[PDB]
Amino acid sequence: SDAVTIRTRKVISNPLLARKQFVVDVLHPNRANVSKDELREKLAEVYKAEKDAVSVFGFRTQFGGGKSVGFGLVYNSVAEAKKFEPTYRLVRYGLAEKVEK
Amino acid sequence: LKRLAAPHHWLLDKLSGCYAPRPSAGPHKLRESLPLIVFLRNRLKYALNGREVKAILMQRHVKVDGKVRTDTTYPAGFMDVITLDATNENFRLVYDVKGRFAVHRITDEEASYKLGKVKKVQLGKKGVPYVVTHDGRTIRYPDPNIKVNDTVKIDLASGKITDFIKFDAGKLVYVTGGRNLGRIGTIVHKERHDGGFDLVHIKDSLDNTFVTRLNNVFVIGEQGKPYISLPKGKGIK
Amino acid sequence: GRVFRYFGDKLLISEAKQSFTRVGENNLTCISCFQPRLFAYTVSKDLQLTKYDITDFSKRPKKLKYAKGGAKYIPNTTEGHYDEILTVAASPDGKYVVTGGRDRKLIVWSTESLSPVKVIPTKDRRGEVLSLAFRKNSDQLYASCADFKIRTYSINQFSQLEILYGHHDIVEDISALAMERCVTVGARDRTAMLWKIPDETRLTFRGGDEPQKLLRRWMKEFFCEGSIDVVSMVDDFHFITGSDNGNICLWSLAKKKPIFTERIAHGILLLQPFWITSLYAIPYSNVFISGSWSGSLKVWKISDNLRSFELLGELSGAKGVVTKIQVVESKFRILASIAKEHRLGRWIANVSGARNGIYSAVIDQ
RNA sequence: CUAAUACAUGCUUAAAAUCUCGACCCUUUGGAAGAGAUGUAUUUAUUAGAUUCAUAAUAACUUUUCGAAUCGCAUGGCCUUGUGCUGGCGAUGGUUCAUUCAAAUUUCUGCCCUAUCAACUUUCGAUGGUAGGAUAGUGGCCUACCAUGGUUUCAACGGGUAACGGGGAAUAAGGGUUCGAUUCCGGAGAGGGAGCCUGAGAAACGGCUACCACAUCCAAGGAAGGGCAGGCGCUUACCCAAUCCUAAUUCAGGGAGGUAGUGACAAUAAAUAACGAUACAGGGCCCAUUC
RNA sequence: GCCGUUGCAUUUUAUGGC
Repeated sequence: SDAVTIRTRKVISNPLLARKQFVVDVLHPNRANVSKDELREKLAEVYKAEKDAVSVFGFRTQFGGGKSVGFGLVYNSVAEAKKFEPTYRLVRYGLAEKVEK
Repeated sequence: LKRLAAPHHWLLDKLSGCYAPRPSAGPHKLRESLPLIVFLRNRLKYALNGREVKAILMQRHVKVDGKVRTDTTYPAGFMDVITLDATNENFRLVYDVKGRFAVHRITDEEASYKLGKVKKVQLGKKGVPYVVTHDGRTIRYPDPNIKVNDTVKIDLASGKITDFIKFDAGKLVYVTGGRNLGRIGTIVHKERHDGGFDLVHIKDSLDNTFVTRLNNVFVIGEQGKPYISLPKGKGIK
Repeated sequence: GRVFRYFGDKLLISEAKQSFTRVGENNLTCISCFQPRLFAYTVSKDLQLTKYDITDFSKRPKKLKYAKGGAKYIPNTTEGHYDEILTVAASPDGKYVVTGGRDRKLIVWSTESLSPVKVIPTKDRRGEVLSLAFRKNSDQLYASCADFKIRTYSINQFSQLEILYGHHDIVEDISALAMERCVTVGARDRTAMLWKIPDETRLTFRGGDEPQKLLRRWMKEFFCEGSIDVVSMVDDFHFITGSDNGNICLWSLAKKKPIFTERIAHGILLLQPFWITSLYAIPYSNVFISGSWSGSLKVWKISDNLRSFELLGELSGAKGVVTKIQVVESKFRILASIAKEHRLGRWIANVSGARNGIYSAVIDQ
């Protein structure tokens, strides 16, 4: 809640996986190690699809604090998140059941 | 295949794993071909994992020379047309000036043929002759002028011959192996060498000469005026 | 982008419309004019911002709205200036315009109702604002600061982006274009630096050419570089600086040395050369305007090969200390903020025609 | 008792069918008596090859082999409607070839020193040829005959290098150290023996039978494993998320692979306090142990 | 918007002092 200002670069159209890959930059002065949940919320409002059409991971922060860089994903539809994503990230995001064995 | 045992023309670095994708059995050799998994995520980079390859393979995006080949490690070799129907892309597999496979986005009807040097000519069953190209393809009923060391423009909608170019001095060559891989210059002259190892001398448009074996000399047209759109660098090196 | 607008020859200079407005303020420090109807914004050392409409080129700038603070706003979270305001800059959407000065704060203003919509503490006792510059068609504020810093903000969200360090004296001048880079000077270190914001790198160009070697030039056929007063960015590949001795230095991004330096421009009057107190270029063009307290704005035309520049002329309608130059177009309207003293509170000597106000000059074609 | 993914049986379709040619007729977008012919595996023989390979016929051969009674998306085409022809999309086997993956024989190049090593080999194959056996395969590889041969002084052979072998990896004189127990492979052995198998690829011991040393159980009939690792003497767990391999293969697996335990011979940074204020009080400190 | 001065006569236009 300090004007999060999520910046995106390296946007390449990838229609053969029906997606757009881009590096998420998280500036956070006076705020430390925000989330994985709020990030998927706040970058889906510049692409305007849905929260579960947004995958994100990575995020080793800057030393000292005030900057965080990860790796972000956006798809064209909800069913594409069920096909093109890894099986544990959907459990992590909440979109699936992890059949433990 | 293991790592540091993969060939140099795949451009894979020493880290990221222990094994390499071994090229499967197929129409091309293991040493001068590049597998499909190496093609899309390591050259075109549009996938990231090995699991992401098989998802693209089972969506029928891709086809090699008009045929899908949805194996992971299929050995796509030289003059092969990899076709991405989604996003409308066509590709031709050609070497660099350093020996490595290059990405050359080609047009819609240049992707409707290839060039095949015939390896051998024998008289088949029931009286019909046949040619055998370098890319594992056979063509029966040939034009009787066509013999060994001749390239063939191939129809690619059927298995029929559309054009043939005879191995002559002053016809646009391309090196397909050895230390001089990727050079042009149409012929200087020939050496006989009774006993094999036949040396064909080539001098480029930048007037310099080199020596290769008859194994490696692959003509693609007449002087100047190629029969395929060449990449930048122009094989002059 | 590169230089493509070639209209230095088309400028009818000798019959340019010259006019002057007297205003109710002492020592106006800056002027910033918006182009999407055209607006104007003036701040003075009398603690006042004043808004003008300049959409009518034949008229002098008429008064719309004005706001003056006071000694009420002594603490720093108060919504008002309580000291001299050194710079002002309008946002490219026409919605906000921000002021700041010796009160070491940054107050963002609304252009509509002229209200303090934001106050930002710089949080340093040496974080004095000196020059605010916006990226063209963006809202990323570049803030020159007296604690040798460059502070980058965003306007629409009112956050802080990052800070550049590195200089050795007070950063007076910074200029920018639509790409994400800016030119800065430190104004006594006698260098200038190019700043790539995402690369987080700098390229350091060095002045300080000794006049002693010029005395060698005096054997072949002056004055000291001591303070690089101003910097301006013509294109993304070249820029210019203005000094304390009449030399105006053209700089290339491929040249560590000055690719050109113009010798004494506004002249002298042992002897004292005038200071290059103002320098503003028309964007992506070959024309730029330099100003002094000598009384005539000297305008120059860059050559096509980016190797030298040549005199367009002089406009004598503005007597007094020129602090800041604005140029708008449709025709061209030139505005200049003439104060009685220098921007920095500095001392000025024996100025003929002590007056305060705005210079206007219309050039056709 | 009883099924098929078990055993033994038969058309290759409207009388077979399809191809060519034809005394003649007619000019054609054509039609005819009659005249020839057609799938295929194994062994031998003959001949054509003009311009013994392929290709073919020939004369015999073998337990005389095959010749679509198939599968799914759809419950498919067509008429006055016949035991009809089969099958719109593409799927498996079978005939045969090449290719790929390999595997096996083969050419050349390539390490120290040594004549205080000058001749080596033959003989029951060393050298050659004949013929035969053998193998996936030409071949003294093996066997009978005949001949007496083959290598070598800018050097055959004999012999030492305790380094099981090299390509390779670090310090970077390339001379050298380390590893060659090597990142890739090759030789040895799975208690010791002979015989035998599967697979395209094993000489499988991390396949089988039998022999020999050899010990465990016994209800006393008989049944069974191969003397092994590991540790001390100087406490070892989790997971296939990545790479690649396999899959009854978009599922999952991997004693492949990855992730925690262990610490003065060494060694690494720095904390244990910083800054102010006042009243009392001075015979305080250094040098010559000295005077 | 402090003062002076000029043309429109002051709104308008130009100039000098604090």
